[PDB]
Amino acid sequence: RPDFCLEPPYTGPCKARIIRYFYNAKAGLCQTFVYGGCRAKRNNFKSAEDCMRTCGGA
Amino acid sequence: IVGGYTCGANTVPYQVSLNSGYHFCGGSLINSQWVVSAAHCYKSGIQVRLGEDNINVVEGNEQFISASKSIVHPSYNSNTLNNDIMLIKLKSAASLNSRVASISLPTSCASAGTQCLISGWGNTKSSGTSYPDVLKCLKAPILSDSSCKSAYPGQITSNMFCAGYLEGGKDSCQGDSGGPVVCSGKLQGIVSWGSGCAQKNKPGVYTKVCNYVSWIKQTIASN
Ligand SMILES: [Ca+2]
Repeated sequence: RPDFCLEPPYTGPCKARIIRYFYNAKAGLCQTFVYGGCRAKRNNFKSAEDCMRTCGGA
Repeated sequence: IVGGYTCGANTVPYQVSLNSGYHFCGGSLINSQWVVSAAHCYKSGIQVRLGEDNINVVEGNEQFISASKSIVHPSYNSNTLNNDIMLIKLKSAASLNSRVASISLPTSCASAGTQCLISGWGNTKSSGTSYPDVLKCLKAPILSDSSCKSAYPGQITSNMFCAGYLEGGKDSCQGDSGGPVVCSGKLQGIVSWGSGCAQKNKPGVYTKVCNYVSWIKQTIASN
């Protein structure tokens, strides 16, 4: 339910290709995206379970 | 790598792929048991893949070796990105041949204008997504500190350098981090960060390896 759960995923300026999860409010579920490795925002989780626990229902 | 070309099988023998169930970063082999990469590529459970060309198909020259230790620079700053360098020790020594070889560390820093070779399995599109099967290469010049600082005001430290083209179209991108920037047969940089990829007036930023040579040598010897 937090506001950060509604923010779009942020890849950031670093150039890694790390697969992370973000809550997609439009679809009502946690989806994957590419994280660059630095300066993560809060809607960025290492697993679907962590993502659902923190943002589920937002 | 955006705007590059296909390197050719095993033509960059020091290039490695860091795998955590999939390719997430590159690295450079500096001796039979050590790899240098970016600090932001630190992850647990890293498997280092050497001798790769097509990263999605076993071709016969690969060596898959797990990391036994990952040492991030003690001064790495995850906010400013200063000191973005990491050393990875392989659990067992790799077998060095023509397809798997180490790259030498530099004895001096490279100057603006020097042409270097950047490689990796990162995204090949500046807008959109396209991850290649085979290793991509790019020749790009090192840029002056002045121009680098004008492109990224207040973000460039003495441990970074810019390389690329101001007109855009050619750059390193997501999936290339940790990979090499080799100039005149020496490892001068590590793919680090930038504002997007291949954008006009925003060249890629790389870790300046020449500033860490003594640290690298001593750390490898004491671990
Ligand atoms: Ca392969």
